[PDB]
Formats: sequence, C-alpha cells, structure tokens
Amino acid sequence: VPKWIQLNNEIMIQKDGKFQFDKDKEAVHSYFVDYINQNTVFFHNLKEKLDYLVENQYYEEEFLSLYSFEDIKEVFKTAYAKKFRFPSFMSAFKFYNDYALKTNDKKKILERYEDRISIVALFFANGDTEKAKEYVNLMINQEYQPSTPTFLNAGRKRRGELVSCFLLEVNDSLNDISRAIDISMQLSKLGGGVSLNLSKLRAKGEAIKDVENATKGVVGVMKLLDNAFRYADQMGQRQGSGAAYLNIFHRDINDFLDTKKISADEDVRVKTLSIGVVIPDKFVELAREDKAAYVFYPHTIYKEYGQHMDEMDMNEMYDKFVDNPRVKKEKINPRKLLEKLAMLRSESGYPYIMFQDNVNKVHANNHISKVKFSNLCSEVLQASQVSSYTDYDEEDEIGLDISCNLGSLNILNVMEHKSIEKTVKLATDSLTHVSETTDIRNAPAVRRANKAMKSIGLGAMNLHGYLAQNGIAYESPEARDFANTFFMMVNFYSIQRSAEIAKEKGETFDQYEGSTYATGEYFDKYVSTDFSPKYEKIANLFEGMHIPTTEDWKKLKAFVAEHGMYHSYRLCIAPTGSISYVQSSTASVMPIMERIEERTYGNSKTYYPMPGLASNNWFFYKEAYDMDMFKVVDMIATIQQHIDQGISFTLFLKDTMTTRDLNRIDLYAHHRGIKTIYYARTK
Amino acid sequence: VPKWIQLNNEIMIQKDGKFQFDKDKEAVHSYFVDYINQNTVFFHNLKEKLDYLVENQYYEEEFLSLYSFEDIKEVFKTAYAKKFRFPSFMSAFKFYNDYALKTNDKKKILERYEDRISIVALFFANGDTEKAKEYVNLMINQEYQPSTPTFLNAGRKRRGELVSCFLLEVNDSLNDISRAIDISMQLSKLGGGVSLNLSKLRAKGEAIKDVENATKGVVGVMKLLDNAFRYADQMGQRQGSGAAYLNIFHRDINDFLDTKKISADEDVRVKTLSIGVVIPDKFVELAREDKAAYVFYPHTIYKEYGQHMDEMDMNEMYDKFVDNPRVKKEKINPRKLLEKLAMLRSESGYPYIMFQDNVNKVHANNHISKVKFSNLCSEVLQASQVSSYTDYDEEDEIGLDISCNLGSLNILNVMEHKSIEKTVKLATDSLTHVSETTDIRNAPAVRRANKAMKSIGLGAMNLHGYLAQNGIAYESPEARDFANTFFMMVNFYSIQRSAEIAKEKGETFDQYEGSTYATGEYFDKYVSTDFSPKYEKIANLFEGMHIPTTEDWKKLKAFVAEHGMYHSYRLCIAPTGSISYVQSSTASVMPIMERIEERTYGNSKTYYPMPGLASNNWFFYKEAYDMDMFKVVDMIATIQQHIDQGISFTLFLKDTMTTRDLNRIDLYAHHRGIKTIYYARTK
Amino acid sequence: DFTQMFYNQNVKQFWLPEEIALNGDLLTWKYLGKNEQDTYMKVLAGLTLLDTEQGNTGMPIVAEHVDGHQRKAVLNFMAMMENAVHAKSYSNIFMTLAPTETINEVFEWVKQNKYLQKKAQMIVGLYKAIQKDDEISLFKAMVASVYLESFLFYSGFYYPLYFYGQGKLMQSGEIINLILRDEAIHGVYVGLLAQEIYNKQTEEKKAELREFAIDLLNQLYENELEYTEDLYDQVGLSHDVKKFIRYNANKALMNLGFDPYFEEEDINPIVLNGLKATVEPLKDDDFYF
Amino acid sequence: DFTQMFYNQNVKQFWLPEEIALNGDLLTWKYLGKNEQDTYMKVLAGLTLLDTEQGNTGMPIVAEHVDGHQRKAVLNFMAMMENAVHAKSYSNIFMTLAPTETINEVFEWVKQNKYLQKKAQMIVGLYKAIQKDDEISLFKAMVASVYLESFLFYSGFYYPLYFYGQGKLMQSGEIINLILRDEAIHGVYVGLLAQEIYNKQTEEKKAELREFAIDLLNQLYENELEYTEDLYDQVGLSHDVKKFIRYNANKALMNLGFDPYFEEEDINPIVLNGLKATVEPLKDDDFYF
Ligand SMILES: Cc1cn([C@H]2C[C@H](O)[C@@H](COP(=O)(O)OP(=O)(O)OP(=O)(O)O)O2)c(=O)[nH]c1=O
Ligand SMILES: Nc1nc2c(ncn2[C@H]2C[C@H](O)[C@@H](COP(=O)(O)OP(=O)(O)O)O2)c(=O)[nH]1
Ligand SMILES: Nc1nc2c(ncn2[C@H]2C[C@H](O)[C@@H](COP(=O)(O)OP(=O)(O)O)O2)c(=O)[nH]1
Ligand SMILES: [Mg+2]
Ligand SMILES: [Mg+2]
Ligand SMILES: [Mn+2]
Ligand SMILES: [Mn+2]
Ligand SMILES: [Mn+2]
Ligand SMILES: [Mn+2]
Repeated sequence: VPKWIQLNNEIMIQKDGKFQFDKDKEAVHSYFVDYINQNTVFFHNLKEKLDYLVENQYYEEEFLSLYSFEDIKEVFKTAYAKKFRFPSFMSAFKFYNDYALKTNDKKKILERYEDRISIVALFFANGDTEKAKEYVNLMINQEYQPSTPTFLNAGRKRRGELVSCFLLEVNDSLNDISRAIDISMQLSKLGGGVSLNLSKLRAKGEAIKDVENATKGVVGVMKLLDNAFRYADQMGQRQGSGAAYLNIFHRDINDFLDTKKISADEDVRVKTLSIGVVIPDKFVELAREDKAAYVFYPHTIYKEYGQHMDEMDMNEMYDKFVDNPRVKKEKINPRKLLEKLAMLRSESGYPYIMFQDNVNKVHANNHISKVKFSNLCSEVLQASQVSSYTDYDEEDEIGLDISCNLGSLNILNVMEHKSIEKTVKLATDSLTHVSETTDIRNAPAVRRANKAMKSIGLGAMNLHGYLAQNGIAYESPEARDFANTFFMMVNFYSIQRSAEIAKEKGETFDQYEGSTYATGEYFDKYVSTDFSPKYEKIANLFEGMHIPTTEDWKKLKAFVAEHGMYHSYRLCIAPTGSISYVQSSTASVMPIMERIEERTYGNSKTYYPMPGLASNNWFFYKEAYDMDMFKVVDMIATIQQHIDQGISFTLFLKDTMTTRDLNRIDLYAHHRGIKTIYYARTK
Repeated sequence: VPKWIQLNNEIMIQKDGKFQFDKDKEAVHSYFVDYINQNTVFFHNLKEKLDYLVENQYYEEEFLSLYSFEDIKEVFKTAYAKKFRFPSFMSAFKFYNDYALKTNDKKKILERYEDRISIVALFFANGDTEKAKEYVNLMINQEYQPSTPTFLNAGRKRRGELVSCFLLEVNDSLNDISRAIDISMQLSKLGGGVSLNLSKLRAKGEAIKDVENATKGVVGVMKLLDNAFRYADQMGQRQGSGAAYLNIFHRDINDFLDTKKISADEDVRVKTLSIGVVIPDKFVELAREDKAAYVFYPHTIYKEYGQHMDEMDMNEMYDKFVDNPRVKKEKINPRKLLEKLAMLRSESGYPYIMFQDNVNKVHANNHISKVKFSNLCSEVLQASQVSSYTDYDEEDEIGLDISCNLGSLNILNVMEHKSIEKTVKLATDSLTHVSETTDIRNAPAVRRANKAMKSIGLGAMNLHGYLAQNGIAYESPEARDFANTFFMMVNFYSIQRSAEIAKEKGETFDQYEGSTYATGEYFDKYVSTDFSPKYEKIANLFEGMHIPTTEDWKKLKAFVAEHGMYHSYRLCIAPTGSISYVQSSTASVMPIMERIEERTYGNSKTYYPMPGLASNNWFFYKEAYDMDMFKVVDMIATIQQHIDQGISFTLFLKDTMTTRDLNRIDLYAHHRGIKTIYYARTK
Repeated sequence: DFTQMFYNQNVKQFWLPEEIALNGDLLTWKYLGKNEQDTYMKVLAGLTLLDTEQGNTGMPIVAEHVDGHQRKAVLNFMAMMENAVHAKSYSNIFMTLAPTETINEVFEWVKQNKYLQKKAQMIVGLYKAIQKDDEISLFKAMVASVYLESFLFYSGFYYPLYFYGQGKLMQSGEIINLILRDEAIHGVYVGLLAQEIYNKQTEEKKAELREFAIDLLNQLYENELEYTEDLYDQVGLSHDVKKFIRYNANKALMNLGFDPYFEEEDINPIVLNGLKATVEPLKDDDFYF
Repeated sequence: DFTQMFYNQNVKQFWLPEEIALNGDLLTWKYLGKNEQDTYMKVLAGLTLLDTEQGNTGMPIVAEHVDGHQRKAVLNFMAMMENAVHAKSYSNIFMTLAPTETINEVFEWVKQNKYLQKKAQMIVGLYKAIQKDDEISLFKAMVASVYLESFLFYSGFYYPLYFYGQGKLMQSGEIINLILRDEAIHGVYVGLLAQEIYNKQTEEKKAELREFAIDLLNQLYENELEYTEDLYDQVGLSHDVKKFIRYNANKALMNLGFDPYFEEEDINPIVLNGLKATVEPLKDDDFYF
C-alpha cells in the first residue's frame, strides 16, 4: 500500500472520539515527497524546461513568443513565490492525475501547480507581463479557477477546445438533422458536451411532404444523436455526452420521457443522451387548475402560423392553438405529466427541468430570442436562433448556437482576500480572452454566436465551505443574506468590467441596443432596492470591502447606457466537478453531499474530508440530503436573482420522500424563480 | 373470398392428374371484370383524364407540355391498339397493387397498364411522337421493362427518384463519415438503396492525431449507418435498405462479419445494413496454399505510402505491406476466414462476395479507378473516386460516387419478336434519358458521376422462362450457348447505340480516352473469337436475326475508335424483383426457385405458376435448388463475359449442403470469372 | 423452436395483485346503474369460475401429459399465474366492489346459470378425457384450452375493457388488462403445442381433427351468443359483444394454425381504447478444378 | 393458520437467476483444480435432477391431492420455483463456467449414476403411488418430499456453500443461497401438511408411519453416503459432508414433527459462513405556497 494513502486512511481511525483530520496534511506531504518530487522532471533552468516543452509538442510556441524570457521567468517566480501547498491529499492527487502535464508515455510529471498556473496566466495575458503576474496571483491565491477545459488545455499544443458546453438548435428538416448529428460529433470530438433543442422537430405521425404518419418523431433523432455521441467518445476515456431538450407542450413529450424509463426497450431507450424538459408557466398553471392540457404537433403550428411552436409565447398562444382546427393537438393530463416527471427524476434523475418563464421574465436579450433550452449541465441560459442548413448546392442560413466559457470564483478565498472586484474583473478579462481565442471551424452557428454574443460564464464555488467555515448554516437566513450581497457585488463588478471592455474596444455584443442593459430596465431592482447585508454577522464579513449602493448602481447604469456591454451574458454557476478538489472547495454553490467523501481509485481506497472540516464546524457542514430542499431552493433563488444565466441546481432527495415531495420541490422552485433544476440525486 | 382468388386457388386442385393451369386465365379475367373495371376511374375523353391528372398533382405538366394533345392521343391509341391482356392473375395483381396510379386516398385506380406505359413512353421520348410510339410498342409488347423506380415514378408529380441504387465512397475522416451518413439518409429518403465502401476507414484501435488506440473501427460507422437507414425509412413506407462493403484484407474484417451472427451483441449487431466482402485474388491464393494471411490497418498503409490500402493492387502490394515494419497487421487464417464466410452465408445469406480481380481484369475504366465494391444488389461494378469532404468553411473535393439507371430486356419477348437490336437500342436511349434527367441535390459525388460517367444498366430477365418454354434445360450446354450468343448481341448493340449517341452529341463519357474502348483492348475477344451458336437448335432460335460476326465487331471497334463511347457502363443484370410478375417473366437470369409460387396477400393465399408452365415443359422448369450450382455458375460466367458490370448471382443451396460445399461453389465462381455473388438461399 | 422464447416472455410479464390499488374504483362504481353493476358482477364471476378450472385442471393436466422439461416448466409457470395471481386478483376486485353477502349471492347465481355451466362443463369434460400416452386426446384438450384462453374469456373481458376505455373502474380494468395479456400468451403457447401434435398426424387424421375443432367451436359459439344476450341485453351492448366474440374466435383458430371462420369485422372503439447447416473444413483440392 | 403467511413469504421471495450476473465467478472457477471443478459440476447436476422431478412431478402431484384453493396456490407456486427457477439457474451457472462438451458429459453422467438414479426412483415412486382420497399414500409422498427438500439437497448444497464461505464462486453461491432459502420454507410447509395427516391417525397407525419415515430416511441416508463418497473423496471432503447431511436429516425429521435421529457434530465453520420511489398524487394545495 502507498504510504500517502495509508496516512490518508488514518482520518477515519477515530482517536479520542474524533476524526484525525490532520492526517490529510501528513498524507499530502508524504504523497509529494514520495511520488511527486520523484516523478517530476526537473530541468537545470526554466529556459531548458520551456524549450523542451515547446520542441516536443507539449506547449504552443505562439503564445509563449509574445513574452521575452525575462518576463516568463518573472511570471514563474511570481507563481513560486507564493509557495502554494495543497491542504489535502485529494487536491494534489486530483491535480497531478487530471490537470498536470505528463510525458507522452504518461510516465513522469512535467508541470507542477505553479507551472500550470503560470502557463495559464501567460495564455490569458496575451503578451502583457503585468497582467500575467496578476493572473498568477489570482490563481495561486486560488481566488479564481478557470474551468476544466481552459485550465487543462491553456497553452498546450495537442489540446481540445477551451469551451466544453455547446447548445444547438435543430430545425425541422432532414438537412438540419444531418447537420446537427455532424456538429454534435465534431463538438464531442473536441471534448465538449453538446445540448440540442428538439422542440422544432415535428412530432411522430406528422407528414413529410403530403404523406401522412411519416415522421418518426423526436425519438428517432434522439437515437441518431445517441449513436453519434457513442461514436464520438474520444477513446472512450470520457464518452460522448449529449443532452436533448423538449418543450413540455411538444406532442412527443411522453415518448421523449419514455426513453429514460428503466423498462424501456432497446429500440427506444437512449443511454448517452441526457434529457431536459422546458416547462412554460402555462403548463404549471394548467396543472395547478387541474384542467385538461394539450400537447401540440409542431408542424401543424408551423404550417398554420409560419413560426415554430417554441418560437411563440405559449402563455398567449396556447388558447389560439387549442381553438385552431388546423392545429393538431393531443389531450394530456398536466398533473399526470408532472407526476411522471417526478417519478422519472426519482428513478433516473432525468429530465432536467427548465422553467421557461422563470428564465425569460429576467432574460436580458429577449429581443434577440427567448431562451428555449439549457445545456448539458442545465445552467447555460442564452438566446439562440435556429440555423437553416440547406442542400449542398445552396447557401446555409447560419443562426446563433450557444457556447460560453466557464470560470469559478472561490468564495472563501475571494472573501478572505477582500477582492471581489479585482477577482471578478480579472476573471471577466480571462473569460473574454478565452472567448476571443476560440474558433470552432466545424460548427458555424457556434462560431457566429461566439463572435457576436461574446458570452462568458463566471460562476462561484465554496459557498457552503465558506459558510460552514464561518459558522453559518446553509439553510439559515444569514447564509442567504451573504449570498445576496456577494452575488449582487459579483454582478455589479461583472457588469462594470463588461462596460469597461466595451468602452476600451469600442464595440458591444451584437444587438446590444435592444437588450435590457441598453434600455436600463435591467437595473431597476438595483437602483431601487439596496442589497447591503441585513445581519450584523454578515455585514462584518464584508468589512474592508465596499458594497455598491443604489447610487453606485445608478452610476453603473449610466455608464452602461453610455458605453454599452461587451458580453450578452456574464454569470453562470456551473457544477464545477473536478476543479473543486484542486481548489479545495465545495462543488458550486450547492451544499455538500458527504462530510467525509470516500472514493476508490483503482484498487486503492481514499477519503476526502470537506475543505476546512473539523469538530468546531462539523455540524455547520450539514449534508445536502439532511437539509430542507425548500431552504436550498430559497438559497438558489436568492443567488439566481443576481445571475443572468442559470445555476446547475441538483435536488438532494432522501429515500423516504415520495414523488409528491419531489413535485412539491419542483413547484416551489418554479414559484421562487428557479430557472433550471439539474439533478434529482437520491441517497 | 374473392371470385378471382377462388379461381386462382383451383390451380392446385389437380384434375385428371394435372394442375389446372388454365384457371389463371379465368382468375385474371374475373379479377379484371369484377374489381379493376369497377375501381378504374373512367373519363369521357383522354383530354379530361389528362387534365384531371395534371391539375390534381398526379402528373408533371412539364413533360406532357412537350407534345400537342393529338400526339399524346395517338400514343395512347398505340398503347391500346395492342389490346394487351395479362396472362396470369398475379401479373395484373402486382401491377395494380404496386405500379398503377391510385387516388390520394388509395381507393380508386387512375392508370391502366396502357396508361402507365403511355406516360412512361411520353416521358422517355421528351417531345418526340415517333419515339414515344416506339417506346409504347417496345413496352406494350413487353420486350423492355424499365426498372421499378423508372416504371413507377416516371411522369409523376409526387415521385421518388428514378434511380434506386447508389454507391458511396467513405473517406477516413469524421467530416467524411458525417457526410456519408447525411448522403445515405438523403438517398434513402428518395427511396434508393445505398452502398457504402468502408475499406478506407481505419480499423479499430488506430490512432487519431497522436492519440493511439482511439478509433472504433468500421463497426462504429456501421452502427451509425444502420441507425441512419432506420431513421430514413422512406416516410415510413418501405424499410430503409443499405449495404456496407469491406475489403477482406481490412483489419476489421472479422468484426465486420460478426455483425451478422445470430449471437451478435446488440452493440455490435446491425439489422438494416447488408454487408458485402471484397476479395482480391491474393486472398484466394493465400487460402489455396494454406499460407497464414495478414489483415492490415488501413491508416498505417496510408501513412506509409500516401495511398489508401484499397486504392492499391494487393497482388503486388501484399508482400510490401507484410515486409514493411511501419505497416501494422495481424495474422489470420485465410481458409478459416473463408469457412467463416460460408458459415455466415449459410446462416443468414450474408455477406455478398465480390471477387475484386475478376471485376478489374475485364474492367474497361481502370484508368479512372479500380472497382472496389458493389451496390446493395451486387451487380453494379463501376469505378469510384472518394470525395474529400472538408470543414464547413473549406471547399470540398468532390469525387465520383456510382449510380446507374436500370432496365431489363424480356429475353422471351425480345427473342420472339426477333428485335434484339431495336429493343437494346431503344432501351439504351431510355436509360440515357433517365440518366440525363436525374439530378440529385444532396449527393454531390453521385450527381457529378452521373453527369460525367453517364453510366446505365441494361439487364435481362426471363432467361429460364424463355429456355424452358423452348425445351432447353437451364444447365444444358445449349442454354449456355444461347446465353453466349444473346448477350454477345446485346453487348454489340449496346456498344453500337452508345457510340451512335456519342457521335450524335459529339461527346463521350469523362476520361473515355483512357478506357479500353478507346485503345481497342475491349474488343480483342470479339474481333478474335466468334460467338455464333454452336448448336443447330440454338442457331435456329436466332433465325431471321443477324448475329454479329468478327467483321461486324471489327467495324464496331473502328466506329468506337472514331466516334467514342457515350456510356462508361451499359449492362448490369439486376435481380428485377417485382417487375418480373408484371412482365410475366422469370426473375433476372436466375433459374426459378419454385415451379408454382405460393404467396399470401392479406388474408387470402395466392398461387403463381411460373410463366409458360404447363405439362409439356414442367421438367424444363427445374427448380433452382434442385440444380447443380456449378452449372449455374457456368451459365452466369457465360453471361458475365458480355456484361461490363456484374450480375446479381444468388446461390440456391439445399439444407444438406455443408460449409465446404458453399466454399466450393464460391471458389468455382471465382475460378470461372464470376464477379459478384449475391445471396446464399437455402431450402 | 419456441419454448425458451415463451419462457422469457412469460417470466418478464410477472406481476402481483398488490401492485394495483383498488379502492379508487369506488368513485366510479357508485355512479353506475343497477343493470351495469349487475352485469359487471355476473361477468366477473363468470371469468373467476372459468379461470379456476384452468388453474386447478386445465394447465396442470396439460403440463402432466406434455413431454419435455422446458415445456413442463413454462406450463407450471402458467398454472402458477392462474392460481397464485389471477385468482387472488379476481377475489380482490370482488371484495372491493361488493359486500360479502352480495359476492356469495352472485356466485350462487352464476354457479346455477345454464350458459356459464354449459361452457364450463364442456371444457372440463375434454380435460377429464385425456388418456395417458394418447396424443389425440391431449390435442382435443389443448383445443379446449386454447378456446378458453383465446375465445371464451372475451365475452366477459368485453365489459371491463368497455369501462376501462371510458375512464370508469380504471384500477380493476388495469388488473383485467394484465390478466387478459397473460391469457393471450397462454392461448398462443398451448396453440403451438397443439399444432405440434396436429402436424404429426396423417392427412385423414388431420381432416378429422379439423372437423373436431370446428364442431367444438360451433357448439361453444352458439352458447356464447345465448350467454351474451342473457348478460348484455339489459345494458344494450349485445350486438357489439357478438362482433368481439367472433374476432377472438378467429384469433383462437389462428393460434391452432387454422383459417379464420368468421368474416372480418370492426370492433367497438371504446373497447379498442381499453385494449447452421454443417461446418466442414476445406480439405484442399477444393481450390483446383 | 399458516397457508396465507406461507403464500406471502413465497411470493415475496420470487426471483430469477438472470438477476445475478455470473461473469464475476469466471476467474475463481478457472483457478480451481480439475478435481474440484468435476465435483462442483456433478454436485449441481445432482441438484438439477432433484429439482427437475420436484417441479415436474412432486409438487404438482401433491398440489392435486391437497384440498383448498389457497393451499393449492402455495404448492403450485413452489412447483414453478422448482423447475422454472431452480432447475434453470443451474444451467445458467453451467453455461457461464463450462464449455458445451463438459455440460453434455455431466448430464450424461446423471443418467448413468447409480446413486442418483436410485434416489430418483425411490422419491418419484412414492409420488406416483399417491391414490386419490387416500391420505396415507399422500403422507408417504409428503415425507419423501420433505426428505428431498430438507435432507437430499444438502450433499449438493455443501460445496457451493463451502466455496462461498471462502470468498470463492460468490455469484453462483448467491444463486445457491436463494435456492436454499426457498427449499427451507418448502420443507417446513410440506412438513406441516404431513403432520396434519399424521395427527388424524390412531396411535397404532402413527407408530407404523414413524417406522415408514425412519426406514425411508435410513435407506436414503445409506445411499447418500455412497453418493457423497463417490463425489467428495477426490476433493478430500467426504467426512465433512457426511456430518452436514446428518445435521440436515435431523432438520427434515423436525419438519415432520419427529425427534432428531443423529447425534450433534461440529460442522465446518467455512460452510456456516457460507450461510422505484413511492408514487403519491399531487394535491391542489401543493401548487400554492
Ligand atoms: C426524410 C425524413 C424526414 N423526417 C422528418 C424529420 C424532419 O424534422 C421532418 C422534415 O423533413 P424534411 O427534410 O424537411 O422533408 P421535406 O422538406 O421534403 O418535407 P416538408 O415539405 O414537410 O418540409 O421530417 C423523418 O422522420 N424521416 C425521414 O426519413
Ligand atoms: N530551474 C527550474 N526552474 C523551474 C522549473 N519549473 C519551473 N521553474 C521555476 C522556478 C523559478 O520560479 C523559475 C526560475 O527558475 P530557474 O530557471 O532555475 O532560475 P533561477 O533560479 O536561476 O533564477 O522557474 C524547472 O524545471 N527548473
Ligand atoms: N375516353 C378515355 N380514353 C382513355 C382513358 N384512359 C386512357 N384512354 C385512351 C383510350 C384511347 O386509346 C385514347 C383516346 O380516348 P378518347 O379520348 O376517348 O378518344 P376518341 O376515341 O374519342 O377519339 O385514350 C379514359 O379514362 N377515357
Ligand atoms: Mg423541410
Ligand atoms: Mg483525417
Ligand atoms: Mn387466468
Ligand atoms: Mn390462462
Ligand atoms: Mn428447488
Ligand atoms: Mn423445494
């Protein structure tokens, strides 16, 4: 047995009635001095290291050529001057197993944490030495963490894309379905997760050029996409991950949901394709009144009205669709559909739930389009325009397919450094650079929307870690007060940085003038309502850091109206799965699942206590399954009001609660303004 | 039970020790008089019928506008002047159930046999009244039958394509694989069978741009294509049919064959994808000497030589591949692979066997490319060039994908009319017209090859019917003598008509100058060997008909050298499945499977004696299973020497036949020059 | 060629009465008229009584005389479903809808009923007439069994399916649909076992067995018409029930490999809404000719 | 007083071998000596034979003669388990671990093995001797059935349990434990029915029935000793298995209401170590907060 995992297993050996949490420091120390320093390739000087990495196709020469070697040396000194030490064995293990650069035979270790951070910072700065040092300080202090694609691939030659979330709109044609399959395979080949909207596709039993009952529905396209994602699996190390989204008023909604039933046949069930359901407020209203709802055939609506069903407002056109004889509709029970959704989430965790009117009542770019679906992680909520891929000889009408670069603030380290403003602005700059350097040459709509929208996603993590290490319960009103103030400040500084970038570059995102930022309606609750902490305990947490007031928000509103905004979307809170270990942080803004997390890697068993877990804060680290999901919904809705995109909201369910409890949680989330619900995790 | 169904069922009722074959005339008469004349929409004049058909979106106004109504009336007069009568109930039933035009609700009948033939002839002539009358005489005499797509769809507004066989090359790239899936779905949507060459795709466990062992091989593409064909199911009318071809020296050949095993896993098995194996002479030579053979990874060969493995001559390149250390291979047993092929054909009828060197030793367009694979029916053998489908922004390099137009001479009717020359030339003209009028907007390589090659397929049928009705056994040497003479004449007149068309249009097919037609090497066996019948009985069959001599072939060679050749390919003997009933003919050049065909339509069972079956010729209608497959191979090889493309050669096996017997049949077919083997049908 | 496939389909259809909660049927039961409640009770008792014969005698007697371990196992499984699942399910439906005294009276009535008794005793008579090592008598019993599974039950199934298709008595209708789905596969399976015997016979013996099957069908059919009028005239449904009987008679015949007897008819849409040769190596000289 | 609780226990214990994936045993099987694999195959084949006859003959025949629809439902369910579940599970194990030729050979070996034929002859003979309305012949067959359930299986069960207890062949072992769990309740149930008949007799008749039971046990025991030696001598375990079968013979006697016959002995401790979310409808008040 390895010495470091033997030391790491001494955490669970209870001495004097307490877990030996200090063993993890010894565990990581032994891990380093017995595996990492031994397996680390060391060069005489940094120049030899960089030459070796560039020559052997490990790094990219173009980005390293913008700095003189003295500047690169200064950046590396800045990284190593911090003398960063991993606080736990899991942090270092995850870094050196997932993100640290290794030789071509996966034998030795080329990059330390400081080397990777310095390379990412030099990639972000794009020739600026001082900006590179600022990025080094930001990441070595672990105030900001670039997403897994960016952190893993920044500055590497044989790399995937820095963006891993893509959203595709599929038009109701065979050419568009073929192009969707092709683009899905191309993006899965790049390593990204692809989400597809299947609402515009006509339902099963619709006509294909005046021959009736000819269309196979969305389930045939679902099978096509599932096999396309199985094919493009990148060695199978990380198999192709796709998501399909369907509006709840699509006729194929029941067959769409039946693809996830355990008793589904092999000719229907999809395995590699996650599913999400988009629910307008009309469906919730119909289920609330116990009235008879109707699902519609999309092609009939398109023929009758000239627009797709999901491109229309269901809360204003549902009655017109029902009364229209030329529209084909099927009678359903909305409460039965809700119960089926709850049962499917209990048994499989699917579908993802998107509350469409919750997304679009606060959506800033409804002039471009309404948000019709989310991503594979169920937190990207941006306007999309469907493309019209025509025959080979004809020109294609390229729409807007969503993609944003992810990045997380570490709430604990940002709050410790009293650096919300600087961290948010530097992270915004880094995400802007990642957006600018991304060029997808096989997804035309993704490329066009990346150039036009310039959307970024700046998330946060370690919310529960910060609260538990500060003696605040996750369900407590003080926690929601802190989240309100913190994320209002993050929104303020992200909007300020976007406006400053627009002023400097002299350009805004496409169709900015129609957005709510340009009209000033976005800032109504910010110029009217003060978001300063209401509790003295929370107010001391922000001591030494200026909290923008209503006057500051009015000044920012004037600044945005006079200079514009560079990013259509700025903030989205992703799950942040594996980078949470490296940053020694709790995953996303969701509460922790286990206080001490037990994992098996190969034939070795190791335990990961939550960051900062001890006996003085053991009960503040309440597990997500033991807490009220209504209070978690309250917390996420408090955070969501300052986030322009969505939040990956996992529901943590006990075995005792029925499908009625899951439905009640979903309805309370819809009532409280929750935009999306990610997973129904059951213990 | 219908009266005609009862009358047709009285054939099996044996009266005086003989079948009541005359009951089928009563059966068809009753069928007509009781159902067809009742359900046939009648109009006061032909003008009213034509106006109703064009205005109700049944016909195309474009081709009918090319004639004055007087010319169309005279064409219809010519069709009805023959007073054509269906000899059997099954002929009329098949026509009026598969090809006759019906109302949009499929309740009444708009088209009789004469109306369908007149419309097809008017479409063929393209404005020529005398040519239309000639086509009417050719088809109402049932000397020439256009293929099911052409016969069914010609002159129809809501029609599929007139071509149903397509052959696609798939390049070793994700872009090309996605484009292949798209084109396969587009062509299956049109109702055409699609054949895909998978030999260029790199095998399983190959490197993808420095990531070794990352390719799923040809089986992942096979699953993608199977799901693509299942989705593109011809508007839910007829199941989507596709074929995949792999070289026997491809590394994935065993995985390719395992997709057809009855015990195949659901993640390996393909359902709607037929498989064909391409076998060079090198494999047969290795199996003959029992030397252990090697299957090669195609990407290693492409990297080492810059050419695809299937683009190179395995006879000269096999030793170089084996001796090359940079070419990856694994040992196989060629005899074990042959036994596996025979076992698979016994169990499921798959794969098709294409003898690569038998095709290419007589191929007239080896300069353009070698023939690497066949179609879904194993008779189309043409040169193909793989397309390089690049990224979306870049320009694609369009190659040549095979698609030929099918037509069948009725050997019995052509022989009784003494009109081999006239029928062959008119059929060539009609196939040329179908080729010119075909434009496919989503298969650029198919369209380019149709425009450039101008290849057609003129088949033959009713060989066994003609022989049995003339007192000649199918396995007899006299039958092979007749086949030799008849198909030599067909080849002579097809070459003459092609050269005449080239002279008239002043253009040949693309890259004709490199063909064996241009150099005269094609005509060597025709200017050196006499193909007149060697039997007095056979020579009497051709009485009143000039059999081309050696001097005639020399004159044709001079004419082709002077004026060129319009069609790269002219003759291919397709199975001719359903059009054989309408023509009262035995299917293709194959012998009959059963003397009397027992089939069930709806809830009523039907009986179909072979055309011309009686007491006097009962034993000349020997069933195919009772025949010696070596003699059938001899017959097909006699025909194959005059057919530039292949022949759909079905093996008819008894249950007592072993794997060794099937292998012996395959090896004798290879020895005798058979190009392709279609099916292993076991009784 | 078929027993392992039927084994799979049978065991994967396994279910238990407890899975369907029955109490919510009282919310539609209370709104039916007396004639509707009376017909339902009588139909239900008819099905119960016939299914008991199949569980106690029909399936076990066939399992006893059929040779083959795998066939005996499938037949045992089917007998289990009759006795352990179906019988408990019918009892549960009754106990939910009627008080104890009403159940006892309905069973007394149906037990004395001329048309129910005629068919029940005709079927049981053929089961009792099976003789050891006599495949002809076994075949006759199999025909009787197929007629019960695929035909005689359906004059009864009609009514629960009729309600089920209208949104009435949905819980008991779900149970009946599961039962019916089991009887369908039972009928198909026993049908294949009967065809196996039939195919071993001479042409004269076959013609004689066909005459037996058609004659038996005729006797049962004429009694079904009387049974149908007796139960369904009071609720006005007999015409449509008769179409359903003939349609299911045709299915039973097809299960026995026989042609349909009755012309094709459309069914009530409410009821519809409710409803390796030999591997040999190449030994050289096969490559030379 | 007991049938309903046995009915509920039997149906709640329902299982299929396909629920257990067997490919996990592939390596621990590969690692056994040829002697060990031979004994293991033969042991399970002997079990397969017993379950074949218990399912085809024993349980159905006892079901036929026992009065009461609920008692018959339990016995029918037990019969189904014997041949549709238990006997089949052994083939699942064989098909995973062994090549077809070894499987063919072991089934040929059961046909010619004299101890296995003798025990089948004796047990099945008693089943087929049951006379309608003759409670004594029925009692004798129930004693035979208890001896099959609670005694005869155990010379076979020893070896899978012996491996399970060492952490070897644990997937196959899981199947065997499920089979054993079933047989334990089958032996108790049939034992209670046998006691019912015994308790109706005069003291003189009871004395004769005890003689029958003890004579039969001794005769089966002596045969089982020879069978045990024949199978286990090559793996060195015969004496240990003999202690186990004596232990279980006492349990069989106890299931019949008789005193233990063999003295207690220490059994191998290895062998001792070898031993959706609820759907709730949404209320109207659930939509307001
Ligand atoms: C061709 C084809 C289409 N479809 C479905 C998927 C598409 O969403 C939908 C549109 O097909 P299209 O490619 O648009 O077919 P079309 O343009 O000829 O028909 P239309 O005039 O009605 O637009 O039909 C199938 O389900 N199966 C098929 O084989
Ligand atoms: N020597 C050396 N330095 C490395 C390596 N990887 C990262 N570094 C960092 C450590 C220092 O902060 C910085 C400069 O190291 P150096 O080139 O040895 O310079 P110096 O120590 O002579 O000033 O580079 C490495 O492999 N070797
Ligand atoms: N009248 C009529 N003729 C039809 C129809 N379908 C095909 N025909 C053919 C029959 C004749 O050969 C030809 C001309 O028919 P017509 O218009 O009645 O001609 P005419 O005999 O009055 O000059 O058209 C049809 O529906 N009606
Ligand atoms: Mg379209
Ligand atoms: Mg490539
Ligand atoms: Mn039943
Ligand atoms: Mn039944
Ligand atoms: Mn058992
Ligand atoms: Mn038992």
